[PDB]
Amino acid sequence: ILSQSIANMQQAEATIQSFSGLPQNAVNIQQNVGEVVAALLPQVQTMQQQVLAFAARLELQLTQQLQQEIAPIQTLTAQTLTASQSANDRITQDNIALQRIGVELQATIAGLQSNLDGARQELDSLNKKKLYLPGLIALAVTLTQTQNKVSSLEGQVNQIEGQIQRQQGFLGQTTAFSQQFGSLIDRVSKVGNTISLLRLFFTAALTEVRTLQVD
Amino acid sequence: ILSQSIANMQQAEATIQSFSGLPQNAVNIQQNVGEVVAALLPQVQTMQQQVLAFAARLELQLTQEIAPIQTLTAQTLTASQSANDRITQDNIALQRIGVELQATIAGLQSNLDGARQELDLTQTQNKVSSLEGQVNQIEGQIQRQQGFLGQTTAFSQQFGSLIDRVSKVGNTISLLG
Amino acid sequence: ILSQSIANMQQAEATIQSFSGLPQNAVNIQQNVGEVVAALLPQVQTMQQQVLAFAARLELQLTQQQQEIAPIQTLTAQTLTASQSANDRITQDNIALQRIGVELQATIAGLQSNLDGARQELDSLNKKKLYLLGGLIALAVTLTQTQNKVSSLEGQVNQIEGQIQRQQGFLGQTTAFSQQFGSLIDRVSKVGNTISLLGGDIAELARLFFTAALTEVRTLQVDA
Amino acid sequence: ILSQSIANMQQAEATIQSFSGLPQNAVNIQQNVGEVVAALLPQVQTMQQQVLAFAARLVQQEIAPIQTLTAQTLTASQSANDRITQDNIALQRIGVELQATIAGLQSNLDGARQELDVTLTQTQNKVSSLEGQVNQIEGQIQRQQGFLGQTTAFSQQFGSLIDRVSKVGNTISLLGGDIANFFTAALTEVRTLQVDA
Repeated sequence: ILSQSIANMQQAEATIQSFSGLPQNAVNIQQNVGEVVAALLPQVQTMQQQVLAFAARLELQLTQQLQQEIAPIQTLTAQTLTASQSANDRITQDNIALQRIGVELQATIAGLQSNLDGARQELDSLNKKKLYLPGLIALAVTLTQTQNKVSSLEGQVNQIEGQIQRQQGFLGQTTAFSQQFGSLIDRVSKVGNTISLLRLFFTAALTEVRTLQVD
Repeated sequence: ILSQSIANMQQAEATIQSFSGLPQNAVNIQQNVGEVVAALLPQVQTMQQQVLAFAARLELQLTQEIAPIQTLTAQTLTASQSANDRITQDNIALQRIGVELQATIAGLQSNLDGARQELDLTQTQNKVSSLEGQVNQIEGQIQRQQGFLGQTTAFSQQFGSLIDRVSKVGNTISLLG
Repeated sequence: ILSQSIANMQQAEATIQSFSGLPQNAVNIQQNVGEVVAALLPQVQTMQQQVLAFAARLELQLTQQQQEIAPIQTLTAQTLTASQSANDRITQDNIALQRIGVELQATIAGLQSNLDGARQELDSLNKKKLYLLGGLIALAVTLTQTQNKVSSLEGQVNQIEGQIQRQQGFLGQTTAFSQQFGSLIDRVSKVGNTISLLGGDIAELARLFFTAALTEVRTLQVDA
Repeated sequence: ILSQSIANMQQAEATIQSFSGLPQNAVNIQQNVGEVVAALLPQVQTMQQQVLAFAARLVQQEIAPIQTLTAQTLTASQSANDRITQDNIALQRIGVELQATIAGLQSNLDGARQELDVTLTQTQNKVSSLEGQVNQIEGQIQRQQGFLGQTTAFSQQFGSLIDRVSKVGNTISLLGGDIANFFTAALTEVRTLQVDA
């Protein structure tokens, strides 16, 4: 789960670097992601090996019998937690802000799709006249005038369709990335809890080492 | 298409009129949608009878009527255009309310993540339980509002088909005049 | 969450019943959602009362210091297995609809190809029309035959766009309904479990096991 | 629209080439889009320029090349697109079956995960695996939702380009009908051909 979390985030990374010409909150997420996968994720890989190592010793010392060591791996599980949470908290707010922009694009391509349908209707009409048809001369300039009018609004809209398309894609990525990171923070947190909750003395502790070892 | 439109617009009204408790903009649509389904659509069904008869009493005399029909076509087209433009604005108002709810589950979900990680002692237990309960409240409202938005969006789009089709009948009536 | 999921499950029902002319799979869900709201949710509410009441009685007895765990733990198990069953049937019917969903995608891609083939045909005929402006009367009959086929496929596309939209909409609902129901099962199970470990505990070392029993009585109450 | 269709198809394709370790239907699309960007789009640029130069101004000699080009550009573009649209449907089928395999896993995980809520470690391992297994199917399903997100967007932009190209290819035909035979019609058709590109 740690590892799959890590692996998945690693694979979304390149896909999130692939987008160009997105808003600043999207560039923020791009930068954040890059820092996490480069710096933060190997940190989590390091704590996990130190946790599996600290636990491998103490398991045997517990079985046999039937602290000083904890400290530096408590410290590390707590930074990793903190750091993870705050990077991820920075993604959550950037995601929310793209959501708001998402919507405002929608309302703008209202105007552009409502006005385009006036011109596409006007041109449909001219285009029936042309096809059924002195008459043809009286229609010719108006036709082209209206053709120009639709292509133009059709260009403007297709512009914003591209923006909307891109930002929806992007957001799919960073939401997914957030899903996974969260899974990573739950499990780090979980290992945080147990590095604290460390015959019936050693028996209890041994379950806490085993859970550590499975987590 | 015109028959297909009207009929699909009938089903989507019945679904839209099943939601209760929704915000300001969501009732605005609920009322608009029954207006269309109850009165405006009959006027589209009507004009079809009359357009198709007009279109039948020329077919004979190829093998005065123009104005009283193009007037009812062009009024139907315009009444529909404004009603659909109205629903459209309310939709983006609901999207905003939507995103705002995403912002609130966000704020709650953190305070929960905090107290819930601290769970894993009746003090913690109640604090989380309230925060759990609360975020299941904001999700319930989110799912329903997406549900509702899905149905008005599907209403609107189907309206626009009927708009295409009505406009097109008018354009032919126009050319024959 | 017990009570809040139930609300969300209740509000959503009416909406789920409102859909007409949907595939058999949707029709099963509809019927199931009907029975869940009618029969189970009231039985969940009864369980919740009986547990809250049991918990109040044993709470005082503990901060002062089996027969009436039997009835109230079978009820809990019964409520779980019934709920899980209903719910599993909603999972299996949704995936079926997800499959129907993609085949509909395949249909409309088919109706599209054919729709483009027609459009061309008309436009091939309207080439032969530019020639005949050199039996342009003959072509008017074969110009509506095709005008009428292009119209027909557009009508079919349109029919299958509505079907797609309408079904996706319903998946929207029954997925939300299911997400909620899972939250219920989670809570019922938690409740049942705590009512087992209670039994277990309740079955000087006394003052300890009693103060644990209290722990699980207290949580019982927070959880129901 | 032509340029805006191209530009969007380019941006879409960089993201599409970023996906890695995806099923075959995935890797097919990857290949098929990289082609479309490097092959079909240059020609679409070319033919836009050539129709525009031609549409400001014997002329049966001037249409002949520019008709077949358009008509060739169109037929390749429809083949590319139609093969994206099947890999599309096929990927969605892989997607749905992926939801199905969790629908079976997650059931027996719910079992063990309630059983958790000697003893503790038989429990814990199973839930570890079941949990990992399910969490893996999740990952694939997001990457695929992601991919399909993009090929679908690519495929819609493509559709919009193909349709214009089809519009400009039916005008050139119209125009050559008018010329060979009227000057007025031909004029209204070349003015339609200047608007489209």
